[PDB]
Amino acid sequence: VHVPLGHIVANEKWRGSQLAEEMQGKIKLIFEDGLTPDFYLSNRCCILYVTEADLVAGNGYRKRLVRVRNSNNLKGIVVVEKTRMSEQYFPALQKFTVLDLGMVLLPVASQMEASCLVIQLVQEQTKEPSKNPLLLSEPSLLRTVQQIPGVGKVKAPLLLQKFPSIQQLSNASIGELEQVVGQAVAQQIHAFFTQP
Amino acid sequence: TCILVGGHEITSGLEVISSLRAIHGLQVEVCPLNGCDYIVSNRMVVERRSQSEMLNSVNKNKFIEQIQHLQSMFERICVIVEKDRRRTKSYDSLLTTLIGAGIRILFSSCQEETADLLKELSLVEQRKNVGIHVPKSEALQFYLSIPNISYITALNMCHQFSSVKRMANSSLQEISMYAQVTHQKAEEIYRYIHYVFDIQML
DNA sequence: TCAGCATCATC
DNA sequence: GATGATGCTGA
Ligand SMILES: [Ca+2]
Ligand SMILES: [Ca+2]
Ligand SMILES: [Ca+2]
Ligand SMILES: [Ca+2]
Repeated sequence: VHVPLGHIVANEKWRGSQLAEEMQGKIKLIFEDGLTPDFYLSNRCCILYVTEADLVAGNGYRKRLVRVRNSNNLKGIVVVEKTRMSEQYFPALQKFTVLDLGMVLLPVASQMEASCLVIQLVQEQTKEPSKNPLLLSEPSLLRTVQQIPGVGKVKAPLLLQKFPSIQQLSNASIGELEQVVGQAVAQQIHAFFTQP
Repeated sequence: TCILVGGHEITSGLEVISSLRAIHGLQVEVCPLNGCDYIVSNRMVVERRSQSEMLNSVNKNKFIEQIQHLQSMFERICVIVEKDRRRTKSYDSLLTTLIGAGIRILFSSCQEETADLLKELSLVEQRKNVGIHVPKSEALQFYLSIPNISYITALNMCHQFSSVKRMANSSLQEISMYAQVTHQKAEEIYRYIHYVFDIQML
């Protein structure tokens, strides 16, 4: 389906719905018949809207989720009406949708809530993925060296001055360790690195 | 399967933990996880969050920072949004942000439900061959200090490396295999253990 | 030999 | 998450 930027393609059955009317006062809706999903947010990303009556009716809604899931060129987002009436049927739907099919699931209480949430999704979809806030080792090396038995804040920097990487420190003989620490601590360090 | 539980969840999710223990064939280990609520596989963390805390936008920043810290350690993240014992723009924005970064979201009505979701996640992780398959403590503390390594990856290191020296001289591919981590993660660990320390850089 | 150093238990 | 009280380290 062709979805121009800043537009939502909606299934014709949504015409005159509160959902469509609330969206149409914020973003351009294009209506199209013969569509499996309820809305397309982009060419490849679509919405499958599961009503309170679908959820209470049984598992018939699953057939469509499977049909979209098995589409190579499409990513389905499931938006479900989770209300006082439907909520007992929600847990089995979430298991199937998210844990079985691996599809995104979003509950809403109402078409009014869905409208805000769908706009948020278009807004997310439209920005540069780099504006998604989710999309020097020396102080750490000191702390790592401090985990070696016998080695505190004073011996750690002395050890790293002479054996400058973990690998090199790991390979040091007792004789070489004895250039930096005493025999007891040289023995602790070496045992720490080499014991099974 | 095995799930690791952050010690701090004994305060906030006592019933999650007892519900987990009530599931036959689940090994439940509570551990000092440092922030992580649940570890459900070698590669996946779960953040349990109250819905009323997700709804308030003064928490939005702290929540984002906790997810950033989780991304530095784990390849996969799930958020479970749990109802406490009106829906906002901040909340919607959080949900979509999570979706854009591929963070999985689940919705729970109670602590008993959360446990059942955690169990289900570990079962699915298992079938993806990333199940936790491991049970000295000095060596664990050492591995745990490697930056951006998870508690499970550190435990894998303890259990699969016959000595600490053997681990420090491991190739990139050995770290990846024995620590059970992505190529990217094994590279970061390899670079750390090879990093040439220079004092004047402090 | 004796401060220096690491360590951890107790604020 | 900090002292600092306690006993090992070390040439
Ligand atoms: Ca037509
Ligand atoms: Ca130490
Ligand atoms: Ca010496
Ligand atoms: Ca939490």
